[PDB]
Amino acid sequence: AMLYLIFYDITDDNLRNRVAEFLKKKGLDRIQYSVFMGDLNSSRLKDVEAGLKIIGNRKKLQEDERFFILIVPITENQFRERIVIGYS
Amino acid sequence: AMLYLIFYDITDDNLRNRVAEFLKKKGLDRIQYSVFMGDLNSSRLKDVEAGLKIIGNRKKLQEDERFFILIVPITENQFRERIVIGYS
Repeated sequence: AMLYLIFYDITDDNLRNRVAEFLKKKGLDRIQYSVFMGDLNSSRLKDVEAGLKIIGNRKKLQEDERFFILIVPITENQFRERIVIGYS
Repeated sequence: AMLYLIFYDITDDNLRNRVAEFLKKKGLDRIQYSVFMGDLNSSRLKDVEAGLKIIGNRKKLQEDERFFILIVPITENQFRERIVIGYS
């Protein structure tokens, strides 16, 4: 299994909570309000993709609404080399 | 230079626009409302980190406010293997 980083930008609170709940249930580690990470083999990755697509199987309602999920393979080393910036 | 993915979750519109403007000026490619990518050597990465920290050199004002920036090294292959999910 490769490791994946999953980031999302979902303006609708209910859809956003649905995504967070789904990703938690599939076993991914939450690392920020809208970021998860974890290992996914082919089967589990397919299941994740398919379920996220169901949550997104919607039309947008207001022009400023966003629903975006990016899933990218990374390595544990790359993650250890991350830079995180927050409020001072 | 390594490639980097930069994701952010910034609830304050003015700080968010300041970050987007800064990253555009430093030459990164915008790939989503709150995501950029591009190559950064040591010097340029340091300059990016330092400027983002200045924008974040704030205290939080409301409990729901967020300011989070994640910078992660990735490869062009990993990026080509990304999965993107939006509205159907």
